[PDB]
Amino acid sequence: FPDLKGKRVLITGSSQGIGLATARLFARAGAKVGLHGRKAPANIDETIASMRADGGDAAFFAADLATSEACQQLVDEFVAKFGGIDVLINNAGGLVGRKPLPEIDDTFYDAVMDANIRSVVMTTKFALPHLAAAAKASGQTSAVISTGSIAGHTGGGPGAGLYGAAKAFLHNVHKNWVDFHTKDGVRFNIVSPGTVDTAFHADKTQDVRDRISNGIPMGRFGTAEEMAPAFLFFASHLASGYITGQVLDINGGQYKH
Amino acid sequence: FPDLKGKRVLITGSSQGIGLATARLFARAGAKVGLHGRKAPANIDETIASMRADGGDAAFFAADLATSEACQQLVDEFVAKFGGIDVLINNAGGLVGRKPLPEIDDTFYDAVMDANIRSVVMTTKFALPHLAAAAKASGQTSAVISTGSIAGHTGGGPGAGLYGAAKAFLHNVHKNWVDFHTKDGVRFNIVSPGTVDTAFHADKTQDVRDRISNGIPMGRFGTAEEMAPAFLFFASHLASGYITGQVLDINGGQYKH
Amino acid sequence: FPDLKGKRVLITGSSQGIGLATARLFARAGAKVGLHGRKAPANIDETIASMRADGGDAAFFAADLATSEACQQLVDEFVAKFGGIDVLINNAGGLVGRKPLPEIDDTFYDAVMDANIRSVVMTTKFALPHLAAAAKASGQTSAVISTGSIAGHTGGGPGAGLYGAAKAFLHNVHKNWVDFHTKDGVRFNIVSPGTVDTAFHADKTQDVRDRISNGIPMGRFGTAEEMAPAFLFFASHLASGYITGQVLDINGGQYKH
Amino acid sequence: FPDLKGKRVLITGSSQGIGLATARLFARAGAKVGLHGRKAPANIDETIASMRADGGDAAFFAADLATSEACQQLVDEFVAKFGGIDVLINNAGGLVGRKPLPEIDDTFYDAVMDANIRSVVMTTKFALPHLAAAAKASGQTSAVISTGSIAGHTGGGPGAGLYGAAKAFLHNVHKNWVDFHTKDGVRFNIVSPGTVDTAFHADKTQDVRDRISNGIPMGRFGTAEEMAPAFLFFASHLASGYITGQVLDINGGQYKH
Ligand SMILES: NC(=O)c1ccc[n+]([C@@H]2O[C@H](COP(=O)([O-])OP(=O)(O)OC[C@H]3O[C@@H](n4cnc5c(N)ncnc54)[C@H](OP(=O)(O)O)[C@@H]3O)[C@@H](O)[C@H]2O)c1
Ligand SMILES: NC(=O)c1ccc[n+]([C@@H]2O[C@H](COP(=O)([O-])OP(=O)(O)OC[C@H]3O[C@@H](n4cnc5c(N)ncnc54)[C@H](OP(=O)(O)O)[C@@H]3O)[C@@H](O)[C@H]2O)c1
Ligand SMILES: NC(=O)c1ccc[n+]([C@@H]2O[C@H](COP(=O)([O-])OP(=O)(O)OC[C@H]3O[C@@H](n4cnc5c(N)ncnc54)[C@H](OP(=O)(O)O)[C@@H]3O)[C@@H](O)[C@H]2O)c1
Ligand SMILES: NC(=O)c1ccc[n+]([C@@H]2O[C@H](COP(=O)([O-])OP(=O)(O)OC[C@H]3O[C@@H](n4cnc5c(N)ncnc54)[C@H](OP(=O)(O)O)[C@@H]3O)[C@@H](O)[C@H]2O)c1
Repeated sequence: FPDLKGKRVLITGSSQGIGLATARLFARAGAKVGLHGRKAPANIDETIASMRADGGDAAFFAADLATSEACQQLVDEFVAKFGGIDVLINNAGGLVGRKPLPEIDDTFYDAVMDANIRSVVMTTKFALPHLAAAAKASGQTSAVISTGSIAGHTGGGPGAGLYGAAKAFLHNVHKNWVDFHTKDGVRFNIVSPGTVDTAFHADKTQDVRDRISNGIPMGRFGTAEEMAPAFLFFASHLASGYITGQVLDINGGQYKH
Repeated sequence: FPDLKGKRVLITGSSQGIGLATARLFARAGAKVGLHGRKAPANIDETIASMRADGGDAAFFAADLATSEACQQLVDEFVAKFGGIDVLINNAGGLVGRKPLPEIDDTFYDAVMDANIRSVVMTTKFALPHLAAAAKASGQTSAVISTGSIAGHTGGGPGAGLYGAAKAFLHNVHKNWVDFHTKDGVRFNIVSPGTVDTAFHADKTQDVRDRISNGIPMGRFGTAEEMAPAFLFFASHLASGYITGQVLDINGGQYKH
Repeated sequence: FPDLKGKRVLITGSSQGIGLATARLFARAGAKVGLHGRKAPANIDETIASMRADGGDAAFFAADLATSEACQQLVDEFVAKFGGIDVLINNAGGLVGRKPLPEIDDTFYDAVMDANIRSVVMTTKFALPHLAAAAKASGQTSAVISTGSIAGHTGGGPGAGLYGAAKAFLHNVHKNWVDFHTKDGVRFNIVSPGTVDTAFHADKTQDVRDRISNGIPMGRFGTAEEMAPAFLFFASHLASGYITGQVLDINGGQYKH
Repeated sequence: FPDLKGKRVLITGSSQGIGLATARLFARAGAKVGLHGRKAPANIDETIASMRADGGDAAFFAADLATSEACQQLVDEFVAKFGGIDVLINNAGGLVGRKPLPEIDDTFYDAVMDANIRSVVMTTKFALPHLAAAAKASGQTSAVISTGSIAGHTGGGPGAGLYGAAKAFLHNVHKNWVDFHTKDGVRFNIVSPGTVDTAFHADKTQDVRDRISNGIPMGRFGTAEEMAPAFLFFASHLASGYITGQVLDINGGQYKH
């Protein structure tokens, strides 16, 4: 999408997996990309070099987004480096762990809820004034894209009740954000991955992987690369200017939304 | 519903509104009802007397369910009083306040999320072994019924982004609970009120109420009493023994689920 | 439900299965029931006698509802017999046959679409003035309840693409009916069975049945009797007076709606 | 998307409106486009010239898709012209007319159902062997994209009950098609317009247009041009290769799916 050249794109949880594949694609489109994780990954500067060689720009920011303080600092550091924000991608998140209902204590509850919900709510909040300002300047829309999940539709797997429901929370809160912040020139959409071959599912044996694939019409897990184009699509005003408040599931037909 | 006579029914947030109307109906059906709120209503003993006159029993327990410890204590007190639990109704909840996204800070976030999510997760967790034991003893199912919202479908109203999304969270977490606790003899279902004439909407002026009613095919707010039968329906093994993991919206056609 | 005594209840496809189980329950509640099928069951008079012994009344009408003329005639005959209509249950329907997409020709298409859609649309159309008149006379609501399907959510099974989509059609058309006929005093709701042990699934071998049951949290097919109480619930103004435009899935957790 | 160059794209109902805008964009991507309507529009050869000058190719085919014979002939003529099919877009359809439930006769019913359902089912059926053959040859996927509607979610408007439910039927039938034809190398997705400024809404007065816009967060109708990129996205194997069985609503936030 030609209108992504020069766009300032902050992608949380882009140190690996879906976020990283997505960041790579934005850089190829000429975007200025904020790479993010809890820790700087090894060879982060190689990644930055690849992204620059593809015609974009990149910088890494470390933050554990479970606290609002880290969310505000991430936004501030990103704006300090690139001068504003056109696109926020709330992709940071994960299972944290697996605990069945009888085992859910406050510590685990807090960990899952902070990683998956507080992170998105607060990072979006802090980014919002910047996204709105960029929209006003261009006369076109800025974009928030959050990563959902198949689990936000049908429920979390074993020990993952809080995770699935946290994703359902995101699917819903976007609806409120559309209703009252469309007037700020910001579109909100969600990419909802199914079962994707990343670190997220690395613990699964081939036997478990085969059983899941049996319930997927395409008969396989997705790749991180198969998630990325949807993010660019939702980020592009030319592509999706009249699209807001939607969830797009990418899952080989596993769940039909 | 003849199989409700003698059933031990804990109803959170039954000190007033929908929870109270529901409690009154369970008592008419001969159930032993746990009444609950943050504070005792000024005429709680008259409510209890009326429920007993109607052929049931009642006892009041005060607890702020925003903390796990309070949820555990409520369940323990209820079990000490009536000897077990057959039905848990997770009805405690509310807006807490109205704050737009820019004004959503940690303290407010925590308040809404604890009141609406942690309360349900923890009360259900602590009630579960009792519910499972009652099901095993009877060879029939126990029931968890949680109060959702139209907002859990379409998003929270102004300043209610977290509230709407918290209800979406409940709608989703029930799906995980069904998948892995159906084997424990417990059915999980949701009653999802639309716009209902309780203290929840007491702050709405006449013109605002009428604006909302314009989007309701039945042309009016619902009553607390119009919510109550669905709760008894989901609680009754005879009525709904093969029904679990469902959300039933009661809203005069305002949202069609 | 005490307000069902004397109610005039036309139940299409009540000669067997879910419709029959439902009819029996209405008669136990004291309703006057219109029994219906394409052919009289070999022991229809014994069914009628049992319904009368239970405190209700019943009369059988034969009609193939694939044509509008037959739908009009059924409604007229029912009205001639019982003097009006308080509740219409659109339960007649079925697969007709199983043909994969490449084998879906005009004749098969017409057969499935007429049996499952035209039947519902036209029977409801012809019943509507009577339902409206009954509501006007009582000052309470009349009820239309249509039988949907899990398939109307997730898609038809092998060779059943048109059937699943026909049920989706029903789920949707009710929404239009609510928007513009709530003012006529009629509530429209749907009972959506999952996998139920009737003639509908009589062609399924034991290994196919247990394979489906593996995807059902309750681990078994439902019974016709487990469907029936929901129909009475939706028919009862006292029970569901503020409920309209809803779909209630009865499926042991197989699909969570 | 670079992988759309040379692709053979049959777009039903592309003589005007959304279908036409979509066709124009495919031609700009270098695709070979089958333009279609009931009648050759005036200046159709100018349109073909514009599309060729943009680096694509085009030919027009006349067919009323209400009959299976016309659907087969359209597919045959398209394949005769371009040698195969890579992408089918089922965009032909419309209200036909507005008749409230009491006014729905067989002729009107048949008209709406044939135009909106039989057309899609039969055209897809006839295209399927070609789409499958093209997928086998390339080793990638072919695409079917059907035009849905906001009405397929929330119901048809005044006199449009059958139209809304016909769109709901399409949303559902695609699910069956995914389940059993993903193995044929074909992906099926839906673009679901909200309120778009085409001939579809040309009858609406300024007053009515303003009141509808009030329920749209973006505060305006969409344009045909705002629908087009989503079709290209769903047609591109590179963009959406792991996406199948999805509905994407394009409606300025009017309905949040
Ligand atoms: N994979 C799937 O099948 C699937 C399905 C549905 C949804 N998702 C969602 O997809 C998104 C990306 O996950 P993935 O599959 O790409 O797995 P991944 O490889 O583990 O990536 C997760 C990313 O989130 C970051 N992150 C996690 N917790 C964080 C925290 N508290 N603060 C800041 N950053 C944090 C991680 O940073 P570090 O490098 O510091 O750990 C990492 O960059 C997640 O939101 C996940 O919920 C994945
Ligand atoms: N009314 C509607 O239109 C509507 C619509 C959708 C959903 N709902 C839901 O329906 C449920 C009942 O509310 P209502 O409409 O009947 O309003 P209500 O009159 O305010 O009742 C709410 C009940 O929840 C209790 N509660 C609130 N916060 C609590 C806490 N932190 N800990 C323990 N108990 C708490 C209240 O006790 P106290 O009075 O002692 O604080 C009260 O008994 C709520 O979950 C609400 O979210 C209502
Ligand atoms: N069983 C399940 O798992 C399941 C699941 C989802 C939905 N459903 C729906 O449940 C409803 C009842 O079916 P069931 O399971 O009870 O199976 P059933 O025993 O085959 O009952 C179907 C009833 O519909 C009548 N019928 C069929 N075609 C008709 C026509 N063209 N005109 C008039 N009446 C017609 C049948 O009459 P005759 O016997 O005289 O032909 C019979 O009374 C159907 O709408 C079905 O689609 C069933
Ligand atoms: N506009 C909206 O707001 C909106 C919203 C939701 C869904 N849609 C859907 O969008 C699609 C395109 O409509 P539009 O808005 O672009 O309106 P449009 O300008 O009227 O386009 C409709 C197209 O469908 C063709 N068509 C209609 N009936 C046909 C038939 N029986 N056989 C063959 N072709 C037929 C028409 O051909 P002719 O030129 O021969 O008439 C025309 O090319 C339709 O499926 C409509 O249901 C539109």
